[PDB]
Amino acid sequence: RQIVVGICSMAKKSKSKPMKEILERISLFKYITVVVFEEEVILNEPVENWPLCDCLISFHSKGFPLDKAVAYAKLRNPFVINDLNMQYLIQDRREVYSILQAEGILLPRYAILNRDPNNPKECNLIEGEDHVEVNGEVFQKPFVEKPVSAEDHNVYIYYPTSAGGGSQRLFRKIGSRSSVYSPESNVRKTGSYIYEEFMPTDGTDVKVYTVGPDYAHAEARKSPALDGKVERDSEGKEVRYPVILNAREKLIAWKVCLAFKQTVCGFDLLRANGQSYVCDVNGFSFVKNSMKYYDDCAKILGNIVMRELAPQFHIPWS
Ligand SMILES: O=P(O)(O)O[C@H]1[C@@H](OP(=O)(O)O)[C@H](OP(=O)(O)O)[C@@H](OP(=O)(O)C(F)(F)P(=O)(O)O)[C@H](OP(=O)(O)O)[C@H]1OP(=O)(O)O
Ligand SMILES: Nc1ncnc2c1ncn2[C@@H]1O[C@H](COP(=O)(O)OP(=O)(O)NP(=O)(O)O)[C@@H](O)[C@H]1O
Ligand SMILES: [Mg+2]
Ligand SMILES: [Mg+2]
Ligand SMILES: [Mg+2]
Ligand SMILES: [Mg+2]
Ligand SMILES: [Mg+2]
Repeated sequence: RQIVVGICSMAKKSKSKPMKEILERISLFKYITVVVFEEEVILNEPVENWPLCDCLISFHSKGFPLDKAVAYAKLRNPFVINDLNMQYLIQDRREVYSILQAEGILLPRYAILNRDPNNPKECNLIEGEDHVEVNGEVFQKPFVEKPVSAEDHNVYIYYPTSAGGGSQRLFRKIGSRSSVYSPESNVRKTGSYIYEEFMPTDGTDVKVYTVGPDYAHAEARKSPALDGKVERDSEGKEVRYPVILNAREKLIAWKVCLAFKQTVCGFDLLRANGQSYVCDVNGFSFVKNSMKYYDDCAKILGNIVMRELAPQFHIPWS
């Protein structure tokens, strides 16, 4: 028989152009059959009725029932490319940062402000006009305020008085805009946040995309922290700039991939002060609109599957 690679995600991801491009290429492997789980099945059918697979590629995004995916993996015991239990942790920036620190990965100096919602004024925050103190730790402006939920993209940057004060409010992009200036200079007073030092870059973010620990594609985009105007090409796509990772950065990618147990893993680097700092780990993400990436990513994933499962199946492989 064929080795079955099962794809288990929300339809917005399963049916995305990058996913379809990569699955068509994985299907070219002679002994691999791809099965994409229907969203109606994922949401509405018990996991005992989900299709069988030998290798499971499954990842959380908004609205995905991760509990069911975990239960499926437990029931069927496939080879899992992206660890499902770790995807609970990736949803919490506190957990992400904890893992990065444990791996000796450079990240912005940060502090966690946990607020009890039934008692929002009893947390360890002191605010001045040009700084905050969080659990005693001082962050001079500029500083960054991130919701503890990694799925909440309402990240705020607070500007110093010397720069005219106010804040930059980021959000999941809406057409031409990724952020907007606000005259508000005071921090949010409900919710839990990470406060972190603002890392001075050249105005670009480096977005890194792993396919296993020994392959990483990187590209740069304009930082939303800049003015918030999205640069789009003639085709409506956000403008990307070329990046080659240095030796330190390839090691970061190796570490992130393995630490989060996410074969396919997106994360963000800030090139600042002669170093590279990780500020976000997103988990499963494909590069968009690169044919070379689609070719490479499919080859690596197919090869991983064959290396793992060819012997069980009595299939020749090197
Ligand atoms: O799951 P991913 O494929 O990683 O997609 C994540 C990002 O990708 P990346 O984080 O930049 O690599 C998408 O932005 P790009 O397509 O990269 O611009 C997002 O694409 P969008 O910003 O919609 C778009 F396609 F770029 P536009 O329609 O503005 O051209 C995608 O956001 P949506 O939710 O709105 O689809 C996001 O997913 P999520 O919001 O679930 O985090
Ligand atoms: N400490 C920091 N110093 C400077 N810029 C920062 C810092 N943290 C975040 N940023 C900027 O703010 C952007 C958004 O922060 P990030 O932590 O990636 O948020 P997110 O909501 O997880 N976005 P996404 O990549 O879509 O999941 C980054 O891409 C940087 O441009
Ligand atoms: Mg095939
Ligand atoms: Mg995601
Ligand atoms: Mg969108
Ligand atoms: Mg990010
Ligand atoms: Mg993120």
